[PDB]
Amino acid sequence: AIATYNSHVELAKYLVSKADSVYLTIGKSTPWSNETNPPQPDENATVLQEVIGYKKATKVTLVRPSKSPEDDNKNLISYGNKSWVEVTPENAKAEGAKWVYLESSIVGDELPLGTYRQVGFVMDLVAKSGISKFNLVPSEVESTGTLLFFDNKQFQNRSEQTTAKERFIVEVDPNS
Amino acid sequence: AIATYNSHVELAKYLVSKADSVYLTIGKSTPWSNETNPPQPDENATVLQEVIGYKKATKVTLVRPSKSPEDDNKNLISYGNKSWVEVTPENAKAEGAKWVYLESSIVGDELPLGTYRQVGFVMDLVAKSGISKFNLVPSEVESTGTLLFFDNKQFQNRSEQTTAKERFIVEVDPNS
Amino acid sequence: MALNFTTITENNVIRDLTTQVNNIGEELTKERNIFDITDDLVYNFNKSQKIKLTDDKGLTKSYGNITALRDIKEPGYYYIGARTLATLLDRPDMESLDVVLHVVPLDTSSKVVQHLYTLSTNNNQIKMLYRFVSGNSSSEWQFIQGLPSNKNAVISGTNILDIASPGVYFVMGMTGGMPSGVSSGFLDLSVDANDNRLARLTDAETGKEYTSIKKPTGTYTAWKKEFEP
Amino acid sequence: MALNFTTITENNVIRDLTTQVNNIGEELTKERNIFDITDDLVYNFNKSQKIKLTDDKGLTKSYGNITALRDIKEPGYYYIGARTLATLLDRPDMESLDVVLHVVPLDTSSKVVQHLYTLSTNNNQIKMLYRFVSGNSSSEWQFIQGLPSNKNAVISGTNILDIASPGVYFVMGMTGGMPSGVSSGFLDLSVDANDNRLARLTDAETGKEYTSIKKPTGTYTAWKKEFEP
Repeated sequence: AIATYNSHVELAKYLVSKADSVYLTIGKSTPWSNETNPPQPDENATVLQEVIGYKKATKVTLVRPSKSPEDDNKNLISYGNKSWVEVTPENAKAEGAKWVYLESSIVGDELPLGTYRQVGFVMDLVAKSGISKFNLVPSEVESTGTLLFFDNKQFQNRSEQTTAKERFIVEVDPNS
Repeated sequence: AIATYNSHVELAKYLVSKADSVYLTIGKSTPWSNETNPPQPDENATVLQEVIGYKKATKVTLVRPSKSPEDDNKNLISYGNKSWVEVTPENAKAEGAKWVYLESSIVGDELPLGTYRQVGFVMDLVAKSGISKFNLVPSEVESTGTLLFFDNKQFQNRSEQTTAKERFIVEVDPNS
Repeated sequence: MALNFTTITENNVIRDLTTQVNNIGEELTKERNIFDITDDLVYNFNKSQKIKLTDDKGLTKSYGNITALRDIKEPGYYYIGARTLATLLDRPDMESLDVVLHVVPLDTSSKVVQHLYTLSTNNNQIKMLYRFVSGNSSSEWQFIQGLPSNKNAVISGTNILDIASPGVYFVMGMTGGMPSGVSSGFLDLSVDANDNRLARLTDAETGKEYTSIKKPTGTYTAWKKEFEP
Repeated sequence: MALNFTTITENNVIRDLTTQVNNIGEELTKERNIFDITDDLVYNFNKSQKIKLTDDKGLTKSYGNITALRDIKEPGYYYIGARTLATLLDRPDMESLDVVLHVVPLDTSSKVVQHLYTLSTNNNQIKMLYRFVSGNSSSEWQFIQGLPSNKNAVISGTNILDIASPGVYFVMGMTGGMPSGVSSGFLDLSVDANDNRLARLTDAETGKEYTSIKKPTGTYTAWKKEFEP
C-alpha cells in the first residue's frame, strides 16, 4: 500500500532535523572512461569512489517550487533552471515541503587541491576523537555515517582562490 | 536528484523505532457509491472517514519478501498471498530490509460492531485522560498524530466471535 | 460490598437455581457495583506517584549494598549513618557525620543529582553539599558557604594556622599562630586546590590588618603587617 | 466494566437461565477481567508512594496545632499567611518576611531537616535557609546567599551602617554613613554573634579602601583609609 505526500514531508523533516550531522563529500579525482558524460549513478553505493573528503553542510533546508505573489516575500532560490523557496521545519506540513535543499562550499585548499567528479551528502558523519574542523579527509573521519544522496558530474578543479560550491535539490521518493 | 536503497532502509529503522506510537484505525461504516469498487485512496488525507476506532499495533517489524534456500529455516510470515521474513534493526542493510510489517487484531466487539471499509495505520497517536488501553473510540483520542499508511477496501462485517486482523507491509518509497 | 449466595445441590429444582442466578445478577448490576468502584480506582491510581520517594510512613527508604554514593540511582530519601559514610569511596572530605541522601531524577537512570545534608546539632558541623553524577563519574562535592544565625561563624581555643576552610570568621581565644600583639579579630581565609593560602586578619581593637601566605609544600609565613608611617 | 443481566421469572425456559449464566461467566472471565485488574491494582499499590508530600491538587499540605516550626515533622511542603499567626519563636533571625517550609524525612519521624524560602509580596528581601531538628532540639538556622542574575546586588536609598547582613554588595545613593566624597562602592560587611563588625568599603571611582569597625558601643569607628603619599 502507498506512502502519502505528508509522509514524504515528515521524512524530509526527519532528514532536515539530522542537519548537524550532514556533510558534503567529493571524490572521483581521476577521469571517467568518458569525461564528457559521467556514468549514471548506482543507488547500492555506500561511499564515493576515490574520496577526496568531507565538508560540513552550510545549508540544509526544506524547499518547494515558489508561487507568486504570496511567496514574493519569502527566501527564493534559483537552481537547475527553476525557482524554489525554502521552508522551515515548523511550517513543513502547512507548505507541502517534501523537497530538501543541500549545499556546502569548500574554501580553497581546506581539502587537498585537484579535481573532483563525484558529489554526495552523508548524515551521521563523526570525526576522530577531538577533531573539530569542518573539513575532513577520509583518514580523519571515524564513522562515515550514511551516504544519503550522490551524483556523478563532469570534473571541477580546485585552487586556493576558488570556493567550490556544490548543491542538490532532492525528495525521498522522486518517481511517485 | 535521487534517494538510495540504503536511505530507505535507515528510514524504515526510524519508523520501526516509532512503533509504540503506532495504531490500526478502521472507518467508513456506511457505503461507498459502488461497494465492490471503492474510490482510490488520497494521500493528502489526515484521518479516515466515519472513524470506528483505533487499535495499538500488535506487531511492527522490519521484513522482506522471503528468498530460497537462505530463508527456508527462518521466521516466516504469510500475508496477501505472499511469504515474508522478519528482520532486526542492526541487520537491516545486510538483509536489504526496507519493508515495515504493521498489524493489529480487533478481537470481537473490543471496538463497536458493524461494517468497516477503511483500514489505516497512524503513528504519534496520543489518547485522552491518562487512558492505558490499546483499543480507542474517537471520543478517547486527544491527538491523532499522523496517518502514515491507509487503504480503501470493500466492506467487511464484525461480530462477537470474529477477530478482525488488519495489517500491511510497506516501504518509504515503493516505486521510484 | 458482599454477594448473598447459597450452594445449589442436585436435589434443588430449577426455581432454586433461578433464585441464586438472580442474586448474583442483582449484586453485580446494582448502583456503584464492584465494576464501577474498580473503574474509579483505576482512573485514580493512574494519576499517583507510582514508585516510592519515602516509605509508607514518610521515612527514608531502604537501600542494598553500595560501595559509593553514586551507586544509589533511584529517586527518594535514604539515611546514611557516620560509620557507613566514612567507608563510601566517593564521600566528601570532611569530619564523618550522620547524613540524609536525597536523590534527584534526570533524563536517565545512569545519571543523578545528589544532595547530602549533615545531621548535627552543632552549627560548626552542619553543612550542605551537592553534585552531578554520570555512570561511575561525577563532579566533586560542591561545598556551599552559609551564615549561622545570619552571622560569620565564631572559632576559638585553637591555633589559627590549623584553620583551613576558605571563608570569613570571627577568631577569638586563639592558643597560637596569631600575629604578635593581637587578641581577637575578623579572619578572612582563602585556600586553593594547590594548598596556596591567603589569611587576612584584622585586629578587633586597632583595625590594623595582617597578611600571611602558605606555599603548596610549606607552612604559612609569619604575619606581614599593613603599611604604617 | 459492566454485566448485562435480566431477572429470570417463572415463565422463563432453561435456555434463558443459561443465557444469564453465560452473560455473568463471560463478564467475569473476559481477558483482563475485574480480577486481573484488581490484582494489578494491589501490586501497584504495595509499590506506591502511600503518603502525601503535596495535597490532592499538588499544592502545600496544611498542618495541625503548633507553637514552633519543629512541631511540623510530617514530610512535605507547608505555607503560612497571616502576621497574626507568623509570630513563632524558632523562626530564623531576620524581620517578618513570610515563608514556605519544606520538611525533609530522615531515618526516624522525630527527626527532620527543615528548609526555608520567603513570600507574600515584593522583590529583593528573600533568603534561602536550612536546619536539622531532633525530638524537640535542633541546629540553629544556616543562611545561604545567592547572586541575583549572576551579579552583585545593588543597594541604594539607605544608610550603609543600617545593613546588618554579612556579604558583598554594590552600594550607591546611600542616604548616609559614607566617607567624605565617596558616593559609591563595593561593600563587604562582616558581623559575628557578639556584634563585632568589620565593614570594608571600596570607592568604586578610584580604588580607595575605607574600613570601619563596630564594637558593642552601637557606633562604627571613623573611616580608616588605606595608606597614600
